[PDB]
Amino acid sequence: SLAPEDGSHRPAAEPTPPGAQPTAPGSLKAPDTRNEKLNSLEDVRKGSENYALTTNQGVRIADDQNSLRAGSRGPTLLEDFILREKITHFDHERIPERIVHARGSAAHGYFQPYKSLSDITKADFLSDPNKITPVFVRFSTVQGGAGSADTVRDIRGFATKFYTEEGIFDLVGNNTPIFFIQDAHKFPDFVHAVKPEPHWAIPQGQSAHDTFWDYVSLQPETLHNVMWAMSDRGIPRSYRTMEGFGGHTFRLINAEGKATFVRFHWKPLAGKASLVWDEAQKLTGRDPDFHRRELWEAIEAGDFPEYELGFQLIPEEDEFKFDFDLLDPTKLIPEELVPVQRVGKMVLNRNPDNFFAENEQAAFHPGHIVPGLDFTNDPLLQGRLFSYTDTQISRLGGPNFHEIPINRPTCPYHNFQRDGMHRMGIDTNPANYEPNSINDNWPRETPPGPKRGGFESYQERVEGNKVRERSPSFGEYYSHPRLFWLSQTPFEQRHIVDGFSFELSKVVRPYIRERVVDQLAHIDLTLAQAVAKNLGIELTDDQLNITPPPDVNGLKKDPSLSLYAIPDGDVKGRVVAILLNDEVRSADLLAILKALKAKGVHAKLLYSRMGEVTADDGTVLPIAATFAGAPSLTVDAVIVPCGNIADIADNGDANYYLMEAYKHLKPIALAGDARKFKATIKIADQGEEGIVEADSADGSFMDELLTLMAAHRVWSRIPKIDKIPA
Amino acid sequence: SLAPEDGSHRPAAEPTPPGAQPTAPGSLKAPDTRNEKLNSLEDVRKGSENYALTTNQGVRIADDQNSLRAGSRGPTLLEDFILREKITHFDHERIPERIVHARGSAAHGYFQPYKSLSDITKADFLSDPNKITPVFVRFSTVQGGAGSADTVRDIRGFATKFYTEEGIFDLVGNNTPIFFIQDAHKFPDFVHAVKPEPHWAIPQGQSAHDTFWDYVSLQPETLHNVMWAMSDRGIPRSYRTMEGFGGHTFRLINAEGKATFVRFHWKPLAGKASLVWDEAQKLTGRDPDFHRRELWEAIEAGDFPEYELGFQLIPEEDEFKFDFDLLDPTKLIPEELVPVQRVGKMVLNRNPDNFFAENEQAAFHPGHIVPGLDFTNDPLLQGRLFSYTDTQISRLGGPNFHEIPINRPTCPYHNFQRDGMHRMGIDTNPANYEPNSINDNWPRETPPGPKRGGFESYQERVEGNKVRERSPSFGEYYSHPRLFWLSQTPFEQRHIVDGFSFELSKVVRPYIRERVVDQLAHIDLTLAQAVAKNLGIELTDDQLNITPPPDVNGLKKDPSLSLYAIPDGDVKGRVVAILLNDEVRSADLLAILKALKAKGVHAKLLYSRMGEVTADDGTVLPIAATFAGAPSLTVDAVIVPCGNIADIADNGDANYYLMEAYKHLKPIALAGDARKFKATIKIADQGEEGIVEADSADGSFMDELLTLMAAHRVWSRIPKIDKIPA
Ligand code: HDD
Ligand code: HDD
Repeated sequence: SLAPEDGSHRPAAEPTPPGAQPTAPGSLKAPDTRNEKLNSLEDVRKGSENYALTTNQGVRIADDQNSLRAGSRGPTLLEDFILREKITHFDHERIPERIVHARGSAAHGYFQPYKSLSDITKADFLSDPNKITPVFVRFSTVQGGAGSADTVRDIRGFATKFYTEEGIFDLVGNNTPIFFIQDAHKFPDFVHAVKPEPHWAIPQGQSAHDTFWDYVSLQPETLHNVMWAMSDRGIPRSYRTMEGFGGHTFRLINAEGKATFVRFHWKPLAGKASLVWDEAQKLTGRDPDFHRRELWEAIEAGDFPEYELGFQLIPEEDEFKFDFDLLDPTKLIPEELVPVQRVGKMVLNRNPDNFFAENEQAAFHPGHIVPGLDFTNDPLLQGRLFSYTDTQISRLGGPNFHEIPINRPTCPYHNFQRDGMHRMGIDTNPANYEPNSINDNWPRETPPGPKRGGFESYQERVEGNKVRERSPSFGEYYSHPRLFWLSQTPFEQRHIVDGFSFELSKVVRPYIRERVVDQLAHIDLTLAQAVAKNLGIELTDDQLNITPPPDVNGLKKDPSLSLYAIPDGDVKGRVVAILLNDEVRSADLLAILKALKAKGVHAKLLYSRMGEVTADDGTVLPIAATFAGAPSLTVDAVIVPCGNIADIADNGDANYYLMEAYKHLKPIALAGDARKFKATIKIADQGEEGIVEADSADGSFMDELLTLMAAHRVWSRIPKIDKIPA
Repeated sequence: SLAPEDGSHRPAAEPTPPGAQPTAPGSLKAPDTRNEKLNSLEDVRKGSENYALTTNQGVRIADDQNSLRAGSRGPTLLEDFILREKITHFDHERIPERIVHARGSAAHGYFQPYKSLSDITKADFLSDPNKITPVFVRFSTVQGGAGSADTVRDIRGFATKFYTEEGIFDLVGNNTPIFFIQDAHKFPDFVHAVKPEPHWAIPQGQSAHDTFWDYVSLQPETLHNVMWAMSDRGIPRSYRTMEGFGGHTFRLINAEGKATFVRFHWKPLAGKASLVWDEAQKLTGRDPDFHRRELWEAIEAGDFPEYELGFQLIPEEDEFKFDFDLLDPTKLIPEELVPVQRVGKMVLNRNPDNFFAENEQAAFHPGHIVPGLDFTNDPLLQGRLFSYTDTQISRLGGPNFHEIPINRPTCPYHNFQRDGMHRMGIDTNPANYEPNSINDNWPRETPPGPKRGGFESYQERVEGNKVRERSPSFGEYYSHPRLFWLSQTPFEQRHIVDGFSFELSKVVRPYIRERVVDQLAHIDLTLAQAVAKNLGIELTDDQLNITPPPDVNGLKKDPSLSLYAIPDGDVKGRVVAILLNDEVRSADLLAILKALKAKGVHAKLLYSRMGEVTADDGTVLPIAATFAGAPSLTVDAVIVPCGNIADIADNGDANYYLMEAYKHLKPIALAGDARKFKATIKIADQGEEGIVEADSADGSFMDELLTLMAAHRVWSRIPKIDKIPA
């Protein structure tokens, strides 16, 4: 026995806040969180306690410390099959990572509609509010490898596998409502331009390099998604606080065969929230697993990620009613024109047991649809349907990837397909072909119908010549970027400016920066001028004179495009650093933690060393991390309670803690003598909005703090931060 | 016709300093650099200028912007083979990364021995000082994925492929002289313990988590290499400024049949230099590609990485003359007892053309030896021999990985092996077996001999029973960690204490921190008490009385174990930040640059925006990066010239640049009114060692600054940094 006497090696199997317990495989953490998919995985879950260590062939190992050798200082013998099996498995552990979205973090959960959608779709999983569909959701970045950092500036993926009674439906979306390019044929070109450059494989997790900006400068269709990426959309605070979108127009098909154009949305019930660039970038170094950690910890704490599924619905007769093409995936559908109808809720409530087996091996593919859904001619979606099947043949080693446990349907699957590498299913059917008489033609085709019917494509009319040609209706590149720009708040606009400015400064060939600045002048002159000024570029007369693109169907903005214009901040699951001293006023701390608890806000108690400190009244306070070990980057606000403030007053790390949080626009609260830290961040005696201060941490001081936290960041502080050396 | 008219898209094909030009593929950057291996790759190099865009079957493509569809808004057609070939290739770009050492950066070079070593080895590549051997060297971290960050704390790999006239020899070493474990059977245990934990795949690039320290606390044999990893050896400044070691005892075999034991060494001719922890961590965020970029840029500049091959040589009859077992890979051979004999020089002087083709596909394996070398019974080496062949079968797709161009021998290779996936060689031999008469038994066996002879193993005596048993002579864990500790300077000991303290503070289960502290108590009490204090742990009276381990063969220390005890700095290839203002005194700048050029030191000119500023006298100064864009982390020293200081005096970023460099112990030089910045880093009027100051940059402001850079960092500043909030 190697475990400690007191059992402190094993985390409690009950929900606990971030950092109170060691994290654990989801079935050991939350053994009674069940869904039909989790239950069906029980046939392959393997335990460990009380079992003998064995080879893979079931032979018990006596000595797992030593190779077999001739003499105890002799050569290793070829007949050591225990060593070789163990080393062979190790030698072959890795499989190819995903071509794109290789970095991702996943969890199990469930979906339930708010109401029957049978009027617009025959999809069985939307037929009844009491129908619960298990899901497995993987969130991801796009550019970086599986080992890259989470808080990069990038698009994020948001892929949901629905295990429905009528097939797996995979909704494979991103956190912006469009993509960079129009036609799938260009996907390898765009992806090669953004990925590490081929001679030296730099940079990882970054669009901030010559080839990306070269491609963008030569392909103005990219400008819309580039605006999204350069805004704070590209740096979410958490996968829980970002939107999701299918990107493409798909179709719903009802029992009568009527088709309705649909775009899919996921609305985060924790609201929208993003980092600021300096904080995100520094966070890639301080914790490159920050989002992966934050997701896994939210679920272990019972702060389940929740999203509302939304449909923007457009009748078939309305295909041509907008001044952009519905099938152009570089164009969004403003919610002011077509509202998002809220259709159901998805809740992510259990982490995987084994990351490699369930997350790394999961296969999501937008061609995985079910009766009641169909495709459109969107030329980016069309070519996707080829790729997500093809790519699995090397990534997951052959065509039986659907037999990998996480990928298996929970509903029946039977057909005449046979063999392939690592074939699991042993078919007993005398027939492997149809039509057959020898098994009475089973399994049999099923006619399309209102429920449990076979899949039939919507009989869309196709008229034209075989051509490699972009639709003329796709040839407008500037008006959606502008609509997005005009819908941002002024501080969101300034961060977009800073995102282009920072990125372009890392482009080595100056003519690329100039060409990009030209494209910005086609979108908005104020934007183009602001970025030009940060690059030392002067706009020419021609450029000052470029007529702005037209409004989108008469819209001069749509506030649903902003992260922050319409407040939807939720503090549950956020985190505050509390900076301790060696004699904390226990009364400040009691009230603080009580008020945070009431709102579901977590706390990490921080000090200049590990172990514990003792409060004025003798309460022993355990330390979660040092100031340097858990930087302000990792929290949403900072409180400094009263006590022996002299203990920390001269600590560089504790002062810097506050400077960093201040620079990144986080709320700061200072009680009693903690107000002496106002000097480090240059706050006037009379105080400032976003700095909470009081003689003690009374009820009012906490309400003020928690109000600021609901608004996420103190945007009004931005003009004070450039004087601050941090 | 998309290139700019002025040709500025194309990097100058001649040596230029970091940042002056875009980087490029080696064969375009340095077309005149050659060696035998680079010449032999010529048949697979593919050009591009003036060629048509084609399919892989050579069919010219007319439209590479669109898929083939029925009507320009219609569905994509299955008959578009140009689209499917291009997506198919993209879909299968990725191959499995290396189980360990997945993150690495590589270059071509050559090796030449100083003199014939024929008296001690018949290895052809060591036989003649005129004999030049091409090499390809890949440096790496160990734990993180291929997309993880460079400046992590980790062991580093240093692998060299020698393309000799008698076979490929791979010398597959690391940057410390030992390993964590004794027997290869445990390799998957240790590697699993250090790698991201299996439920959630966290943390990347870091040993700072519970499973690593649980294994260490249960396996004291690990403590030697842990000491190294926790010292500044764990965070080198550059692959150019670290040592390399083969780790194991191997044999040399001369023409007479005499065996001599040998341990391999690489000495960096640029000297030994490491980062400090806070700087290394933050740098994984600001530039996760910093070592890869630095290596590529040094070679493009002509600062070729150079290393001296050295041997520690022990006669067979001295096998048992030490306090430790020569075969135990957790033990080092102190240079005090067995000096390193210099053998030859290696220069890395060309970057690859394609990172994937040459770096990612390169296969190094220490079983690749040549006649004149042989193995020993080291039980970690012994097991390695199995792994590096086996692992290539999945990583590189089959047994023909030696035909991938980078892996090919430059010397003849002929045998009776056939077939296998992606077989390139087309064999014309009528025979595929021997003995044969039908091809007169060719290719033929060759007897061993003084040169050009067949491989024969040295006839070592083996005697004992078939056992899975550790040699008792390996059962001593603490003496080498202690010898390591006592050989370090007091500031190096401080950094070791801080590395244990930081990592252990991230271990969630406290009993594990306590168990590790109990292990440090067996090594050295001062070390153990200093880590304990940082962790709030108190040593027991029993722990305080642990007798220290014996010295190693009479040694109370060995200064060759310290990075810094014996100065060996070299400033060539280092970089200085120069913080500009809008009216720079140009006499200061001429003097600065002239002095830096004279020592081969680079400079990057930084401002608050990109573009240019104009000096007092109309000299236009191009700006390389912004203060935020190229942080102090990325440079070795900072110089602030005189001019309009009021321009930058209240710029937060400019002040913080100096505070960050100050904290990280970098030399800082201030001229004239730039002395105003002394207030931000809290320097007294009369000055301090490590801050160079004067009315103007002369003559001997530059000699002082450069003397400080030669010493690398200002260690004496350490007591001052805790105060500073940065
Ligand atoms: C034809 C090329 C192509 C096209 C144009 C796109 N994708 Fe894709 N995508 C792939 C080809 C691909 C892929 C190579 O097939 C991936 C990588 C590995 C895999 O399993 O699928 C993938 C992965 C992938 C993932 C990760 C799924 C996972 O977590 O495993 C997401 C979320 C998206 N894609 C989303 C999108 C969106 C929203 C797109 C446009 C609206 C888009 N992709 C266009
Ligand atoms: C028995 C397993 C085993 C053991 C005990 C070791 N290695 Fe290893 N090593 C492997 C099994 C392995 C490997 C799985 O075979 C790798 C990864 C994939 C590859 O091509 O080789 C590898 C890669 C690898 C690399 C990277 C090569 C490259 O750049 O591609 C280096 C530098 C080392 N190792 C160095 C060492 C050192 C100095 C060791 C002890 C002194 C050591 N390894 C012990």
